[PDB]
Amino acid sequence: ARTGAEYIEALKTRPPNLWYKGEKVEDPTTHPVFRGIVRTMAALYDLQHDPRYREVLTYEEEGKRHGMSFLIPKTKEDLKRRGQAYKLWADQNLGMMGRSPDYLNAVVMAYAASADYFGEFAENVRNYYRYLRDQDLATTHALTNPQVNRARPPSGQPDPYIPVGVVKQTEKGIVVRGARMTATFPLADEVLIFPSILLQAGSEKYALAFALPTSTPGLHFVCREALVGGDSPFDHPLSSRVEEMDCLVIFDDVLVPWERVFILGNVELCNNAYGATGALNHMAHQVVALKTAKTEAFLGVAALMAEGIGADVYGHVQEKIAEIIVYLEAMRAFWTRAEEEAKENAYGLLVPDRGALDGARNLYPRLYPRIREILEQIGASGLITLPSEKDFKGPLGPFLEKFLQGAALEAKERVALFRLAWDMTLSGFGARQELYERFFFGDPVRMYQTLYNVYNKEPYKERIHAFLKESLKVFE
Amino acid sequence: ARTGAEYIEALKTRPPNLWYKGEKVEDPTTHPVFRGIVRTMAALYDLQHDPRYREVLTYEEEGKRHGMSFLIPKTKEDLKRRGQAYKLWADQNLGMMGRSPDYLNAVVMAYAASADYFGEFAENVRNYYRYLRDQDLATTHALTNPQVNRARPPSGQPDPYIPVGVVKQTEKGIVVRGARMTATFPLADEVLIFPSILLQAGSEKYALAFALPTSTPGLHFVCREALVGGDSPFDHPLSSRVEEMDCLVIFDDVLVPWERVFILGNVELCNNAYGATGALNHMAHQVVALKTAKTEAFLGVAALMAEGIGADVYGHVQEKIAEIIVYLEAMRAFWTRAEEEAKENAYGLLVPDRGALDGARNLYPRLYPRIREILEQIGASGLITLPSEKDFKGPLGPFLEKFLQGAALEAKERVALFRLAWDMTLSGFGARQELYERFFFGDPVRMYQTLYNVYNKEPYKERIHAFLKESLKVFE
Amino acid sequence: ARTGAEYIEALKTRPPNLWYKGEKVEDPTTHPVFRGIVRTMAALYDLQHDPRYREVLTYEEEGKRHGMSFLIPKTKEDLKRRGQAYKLWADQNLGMMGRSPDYLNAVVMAYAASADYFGEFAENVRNYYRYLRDQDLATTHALTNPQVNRARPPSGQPDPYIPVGVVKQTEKGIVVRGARMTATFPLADEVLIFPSILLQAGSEKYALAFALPTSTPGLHFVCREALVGGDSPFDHPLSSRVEEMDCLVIFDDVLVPWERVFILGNVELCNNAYGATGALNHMAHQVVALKTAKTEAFLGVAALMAEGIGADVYGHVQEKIAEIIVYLEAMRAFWTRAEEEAKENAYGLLVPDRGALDGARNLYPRLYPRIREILEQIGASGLITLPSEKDFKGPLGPFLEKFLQGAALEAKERVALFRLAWDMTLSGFGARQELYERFFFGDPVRMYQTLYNVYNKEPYKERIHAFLKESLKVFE
Amino acid sequence: ARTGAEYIEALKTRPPNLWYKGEKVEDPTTHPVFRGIVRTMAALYDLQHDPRYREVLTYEEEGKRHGMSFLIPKTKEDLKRRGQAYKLWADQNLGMMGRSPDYLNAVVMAYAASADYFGEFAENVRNYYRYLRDQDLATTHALTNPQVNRARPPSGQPDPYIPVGVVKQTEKGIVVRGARMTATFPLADEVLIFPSILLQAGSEKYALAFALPTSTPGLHFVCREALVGGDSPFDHPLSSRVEEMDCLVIFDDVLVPWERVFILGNVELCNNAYGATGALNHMAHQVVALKTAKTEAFLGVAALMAEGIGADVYGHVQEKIAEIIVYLEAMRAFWTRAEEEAKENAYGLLVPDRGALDGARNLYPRLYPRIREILEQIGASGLITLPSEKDFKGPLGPFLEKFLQGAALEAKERVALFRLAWDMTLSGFGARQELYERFFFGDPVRMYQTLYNVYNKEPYKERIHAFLKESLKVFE
Ligand SMILES: Cc1cc2nc3c(=O)[nH]c(=O)nc-3n(C[C@H](O)[C@H](O)[C@H](O)COP(=O)(O)OP(=O)(O)OC[C@@H]3O[C@@H](n4cnc5c(N)ncnc54)[C@H](O)[C@@H]3O)c2cc1C
Ligand SMILES: Cc1cc2nc3c(=O)[nH]c(=O)nc-3n(C[C@H](O)[C@H](O)[C@H](O)COP(=O)(O)OP(=O)(O)OC[C@@H]3O[C@@H](n4cnc5c(N)ncnc54)[C@H](O)[C@@H]3O)c2cc1C
Repeated sequence: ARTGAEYIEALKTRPPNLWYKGEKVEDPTTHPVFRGIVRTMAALYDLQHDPRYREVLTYEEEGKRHGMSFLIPKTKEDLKRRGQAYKLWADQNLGMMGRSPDYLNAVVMAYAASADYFGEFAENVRNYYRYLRDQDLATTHALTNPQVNRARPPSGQPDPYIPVGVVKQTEKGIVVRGARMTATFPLADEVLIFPSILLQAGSEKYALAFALPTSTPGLHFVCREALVGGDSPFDHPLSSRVEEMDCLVIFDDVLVPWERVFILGNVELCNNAYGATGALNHMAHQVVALKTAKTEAFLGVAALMAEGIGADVYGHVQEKIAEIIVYLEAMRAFWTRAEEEAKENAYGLLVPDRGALDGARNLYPRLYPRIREILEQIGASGLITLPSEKDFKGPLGPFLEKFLQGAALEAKERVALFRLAWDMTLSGFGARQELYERFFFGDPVRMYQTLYNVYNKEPYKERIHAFLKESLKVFE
Repeated sequence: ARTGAEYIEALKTRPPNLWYKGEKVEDPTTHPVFRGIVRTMAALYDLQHDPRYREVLTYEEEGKRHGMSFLIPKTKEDLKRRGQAYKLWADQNLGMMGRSPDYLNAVVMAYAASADYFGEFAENVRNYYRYLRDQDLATTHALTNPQVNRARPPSGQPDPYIPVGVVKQTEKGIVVRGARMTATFPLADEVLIFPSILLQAGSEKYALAFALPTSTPGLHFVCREALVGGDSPFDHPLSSRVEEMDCLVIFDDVLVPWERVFILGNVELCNNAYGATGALNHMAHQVVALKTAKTEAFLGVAALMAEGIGADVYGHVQEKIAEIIVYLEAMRAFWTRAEEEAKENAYGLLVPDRGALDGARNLYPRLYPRIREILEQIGASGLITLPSEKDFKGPLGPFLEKFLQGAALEAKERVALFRLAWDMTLSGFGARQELYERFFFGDPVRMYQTLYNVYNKEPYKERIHAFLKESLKVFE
Repeated sequence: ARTGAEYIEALKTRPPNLWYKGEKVEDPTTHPVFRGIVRTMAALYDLQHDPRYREVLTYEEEGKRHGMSFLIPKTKEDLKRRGQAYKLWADQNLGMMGRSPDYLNAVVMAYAASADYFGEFAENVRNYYRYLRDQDLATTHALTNPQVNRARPPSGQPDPYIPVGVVKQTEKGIVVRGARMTATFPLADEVLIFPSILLQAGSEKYALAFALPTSTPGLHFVCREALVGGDSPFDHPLSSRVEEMDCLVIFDDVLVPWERVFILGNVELCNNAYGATGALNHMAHQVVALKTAKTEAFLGVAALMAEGIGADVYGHVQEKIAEIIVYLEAMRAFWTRAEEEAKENAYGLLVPDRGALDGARNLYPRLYPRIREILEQIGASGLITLPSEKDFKGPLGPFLEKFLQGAALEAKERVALFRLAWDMTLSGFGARQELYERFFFGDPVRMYQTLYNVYNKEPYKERIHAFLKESLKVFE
Repeated sequence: ARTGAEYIEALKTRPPNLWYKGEKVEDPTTHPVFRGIVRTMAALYDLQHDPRYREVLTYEEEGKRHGMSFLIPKTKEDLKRRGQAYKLWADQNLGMMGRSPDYLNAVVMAYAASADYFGEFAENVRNYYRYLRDQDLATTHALTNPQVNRARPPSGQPDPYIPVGVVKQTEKGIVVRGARMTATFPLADEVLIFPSILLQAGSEKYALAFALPTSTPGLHFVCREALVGGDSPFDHPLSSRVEEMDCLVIFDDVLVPWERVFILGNVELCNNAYGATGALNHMAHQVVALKTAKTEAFLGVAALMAEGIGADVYGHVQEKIAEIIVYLEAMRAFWTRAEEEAKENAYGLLVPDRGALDGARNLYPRLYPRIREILEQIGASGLITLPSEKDFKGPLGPFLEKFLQGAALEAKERVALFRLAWDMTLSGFGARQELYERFFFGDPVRMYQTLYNVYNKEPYKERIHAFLKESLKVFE
């Protein structure tokens, strides 16, 4: 298990090939745009060594101690342990960090347990898993193709190499060219180029699955406009520390060593990789715990805002808070059933129930925009009446302590709270979180179509056919 | 455990004091408006003796066999058993029967287990429970006051005796006068006059809880417009058999024997009766199983309609069906967590988790109108293109078999299916189900306000206060 | 202009070929299922002769007086006159009659004014218009194909003649075979078999437009389950008089005289018929006036229910009523702009603005379900606490007058009001109205796709391109 | 009519008492946070002198030329002229500037026309109007009290002088102390301290209406966190120029000259000021034109995004764009009816219809969040894949031109478009716009309650009572 210091030194020594506003980022650990999130990830690693949480965040195996997200669960009790680790980490950042490495460790863990799925590349998968686990490395991933012409398949874009495709194969590995649309949290040692959108037949050239060090020659991470509001924790409680960053990933004829290839030219293997291995189940397990943590944060802020300005006496405000409570319980329920109904898949890997997890990941994207709206409706103008800590420390401070106090709440505490509520909803950082919740697991339109097609609807149709027998009997 | 024949004979011998369109109903077992639901309840009782289900629907105790809804659960396994019985009964009628007796047996069972709550009337409660259980009697209940002037409390209506109040107390019992707004499924042996809406202080005269035989002199059940469409199972698949009926309950100076009094003149005892005894938890447990069954029925019909007319090839139709699947899984999740997180209350009675059940009963009333809308959007004009079995048996039958066939679906089967979908949504029977789901457990406005006030919001507020410490530290 | 007596005698003398539950309807003017709506239509015709409304409902021309819906408008003032007639008729039935003949007269009027559109069949159209106008006949229409396999076009159904197609052409006319899915209000003298869903190319055999007397040999109207609750105006205020009925229309090798053919074998002419002639504009004009009347009815009932039970003192109830007011004003606005922005089409016919009307007909289907929901949320249990006038006239009458009174509202008036609210929302009649509003003008999915494709989006895209010039200038 | 240069010189010479992060802003025309919006307002003033728009934006009167927003309309034609000026100005900034001065000029214009309303202060009002008009000054306003304890009235806060109240009256004027919660666009010469939230009786001390130069001693504007993303028009197309800023307004014993007092100690006069004068009608007229412009901007961007990435071929995307079209038409309809149904008020001032305007201002706050959501659903990940113009100008430029091109759309144009869509929805600037639309005209909860209480619901209730006469007749 890594310490924060080890993670920081690794990024400083071998930084990912990041670019920000036309310039290469030489040291993300000190760069104004990245130092905050780096410090945050470091804190997650340090927590693994805190006496109070060591048993929750790590497990011992043959003299070594590994992060819980690497544990291949054999019992429901093991699943619960993984869930508690997901939750503890999520709580540290109010569920605002959506791409912490444990999400991808769940994927790799499942891939390894179900390694036979990958055939000749099975050992590569098992070895890669052990590598990430032993070194406790941080990962990032990019699964979607560039949004160019969505009316056409990967092979029908303006260029054959817009999506990541194989240029050639050599004795050392494969050379790839193209790009992936989005990679969140590029402050990692490794990047996973795994499957994502159901590949249409005839996409062999793009049917790939591999992993590479983020410093690989030819690999570039082009970062989008930064959303770090500033470094003041008072003024920017969340964006100053949890801005994970999103980036376009470019592959300029990058060489991928054979040992890092997991899938090559197999459309079907790519399309069923997450489902067959159980990676989908485990990554969705991290997600449900994460969204439960996120909803708990919104509930706390909503309750404090309402109490703070005396709006809690109004029935409709109480109802809005109760709505968040209902959603919180819904997510807790999905989480509980996902673990309780867990069963082993074809490779003997225990996986949390897909019915419950598909429910959770397809419902939350609909609930989040409403939870966000609720905070807006409760806070109203208080959400934009945001003087800075500098204003409180300035000449008008005394006036602000009088006009911005709440009901039995001092002004500084009030503004600190509303600055947080604002950062969770209306700052560039907060607003991005909404788009993220709507799309990170996929496009709802296609996710729902996928659920329709994979779900076993037969039992229900059969019960209706049985019920209708009495109807058709009138013709006998 | 009662047989259907015993239930039918009991109603025939001592029928409830029902009134329909100005006339007394002498025999509900043969009356056109009630014979259907009576036959349906009888079938539920008969199922308890079917070899295939006897172990699911009943339990043995000291030489006797009782209905599962009377079982005082001591373990989570016992809770699961109660849940399976709720579900099996619910499935028989596609979750369309909302007031089957097991819902109220759950209430009485909890009242009995937590009998100490009722003080001097504790033995009355325990004895009443044993009575209902031993005779396996059917019950109905009326908890709300007449909707007259909602701007005023029970003691501020046009008359002091509009709501049910105590006129006087004698050596034999109490005399009550007034009325209860609604009682669903009056085809029962007993009626429960228990608490409902939080009684405002100073309502001692109305703070009552008692039970009476439905044939009690002075007791009247005034039934509303019947929604039985007809007796043909083809033409009216549901209304011909599951029309439970709703009625206003009048008390014309009715005498309530002391042995049937459970609460008298105690406002606080009335207000906390369901929560303290665990009746709320257990009755909500029956509800979540019931709504899961109901959602399964809608899923089956939606899938069959879409497949039947070839609408399933359209993405948005698949998405609508997937939405029902998400809601189905949400209800299953609440059900699972309610049982898994169960704990004993103050009286030692194991009760399903209130967090999960409050989530389920406050979310479903919002989901149901949408599930209903989905069926409407899928079926479109097919939902009103409803010829009768008589049309198929008539001269134009051959034409109908050609014009109303579906995709690989014969016309008679198609119409039988759409007649069912229509009866579940647009017939008077179907539309009532929507209003029922929106309000049976209470007014959402007040249910949400109640949830806000009872829920422990402190842990979440505390986590936010802890997170904000760093914000306030900038002033040190 | 026809009188009610003339309409009644016409239906009695030459009744439409209606079928109800396997039997031919010999006299719809006395049949229990149809006499109510017949009486209602008759009343609309009689209103044309009422001194108070003669100037609003009719116009004089060359010694004759015709119904306003036949007026070919030459000025905006004329458009306003047509609108006032639509509104006055709509108000008589609280906007619950959706297929009153003036809707189709608007279509025929536009077809006639733009008769050149039909080429060689132009005179047939002009003559047919004069016929309907002079005799002031009632019409019904059926535009959609049988819902069999929606995954395939009209020519790809289980049989080539499921949709109405031409079997052969003779010296006397064309012989057609097939069926139309739905025709509402079949209590008419004539049936219009006009285009509806955009016909896919290669559907020449189905590209038809003609009209026939409803008594034509081989023509059959198969009625669906009746929704007439009863004849008591107290018990069934709306269904006893406004149940228009829906039916499947069968064509058993029906002969269509050449003089009644308006379009034959021309796919493109069918697809653009409503838009090019202005029929779409005028029929949508009747619709916006109708929905304004309907919303006014719901506003009145909602306000009376809330006031009646004292629920109007609650803020959220006031907000719900205000929501209906907002929707009412939205419809009034669309109506006003539709008339004020009217311009002449390619044939010189003044047509109300399509932008405003497309807005109204695509927005109301979304607003209506909410308006209906609002009534449900306001009335709650009062909507199913529906004793009959027979109960008030019976032994328990005195009790009902006490328990069902409202706030300063007598019991009989209260129940009459709630019986109406119920009939507008939850009776079979009321629930059907919801499905009707969602689909009568077409499937929202396709209506919205149609709006996207016909709307001129260029001005807005051009303004954005102009705004972005400054953005691209940074590269100069 | 002012020129941009004159406005800039005025702010430079006598700047408003603005504060940003603890420091006084000495020159808002050059300050990084304010120079953008100042330049934008200046451009609006300069447009008044453009030959192409002079006739639209100004009118001549007795040798002078004034801004159209000052025109006291005498005819509907005059109302139309005011509307066209509102629209032309709104279009310049895509409807993103919500507090341009013409909104408040409408208020002052109405106050002046209805000056008799103010009694002894009538001449002050008339004179103030002429002052603003003649000098064509810019105004800002603050109408709400500090959000401290919303459970109590203005006189029940932690201090009597939290809200703005009169300390004393002297021969020179009144001295006020307290604060107003929010003032948007403080880059003005004058600030209007007018009424807002219905004052509870007994608030005489707070019942005020006056205006002051923004440089008045003791007056302070405390600005919130700035949302200007940067100065690059490519990177921040909107926030670089339309960030109006919001601020808390402090009154440290400010002296208000008697000539600038319009209402003093009159609760009722304050509560009915906007309605009685017609200010509400005219300010809402500017708003409907503004929101129409805003919706046109969103329609253009949505259409361009969809076309740009080839998403327009998908039905659901077309439907989403059509939804925006429906909302656009709804706003156009409200605007048209507001002008067409205009009538003179009690003071002879022609005012646009309140029914239509109340519909528009209570509906748009519900429509805007959906319009914003639609852009999010169309753009998806493209909304956060935002490289900078600096990235295009850097080493990776060539790669970006390949991977970020769209369907027949070059990469630079594509990113410029998505940067705009992002700035309109997800940047701090964009997200604030959502909160602004939800609340600028007031709290929807109270706005809807206000509409319920002011609307004449009698005609509709009367029509229902008339319809129910037939129901009650069954008892005769
Ligand atoms: C904040 C954020 C963070 C993210 N983080 C990551 C990450 O860390 N790693 C990663 O791999 N991905 C990440 N993503 C990408 C995310 O998974 C995608 O946005 C999502 O899968 C949708 O794909 P898209 O963005 O290409 O949508 P697009 O399809 O490009 O968007 C336009 C679409 O048009 C419609 N459409 C397009 N094609 C079809 C079709 N075939 N059928 C029907 N409708 C269609 C869709 O409804 C949608 O409106 C992130 C996204 C966001 C917004
Ligand atoms: C089909 C159906 C079946 C039912 N079956 C049963 C049954 O079997 N047994 C039984 O006991 N009950 C039954 N009920 C009654 C049901 O529990 C009630 O409808 C529900 O509790 C709401 O009470 P109400 O109907 O009196 O609502 P009301 O309050 O009478 O309705 C008007 C209300 O105005 C508002 N309002 C009123 N008072 C307040 C307030 N104090 N604060 C805020 N808002 C307020 C509410 O939002 C609602 O709009 C049934 C109801 C229905 C519709």
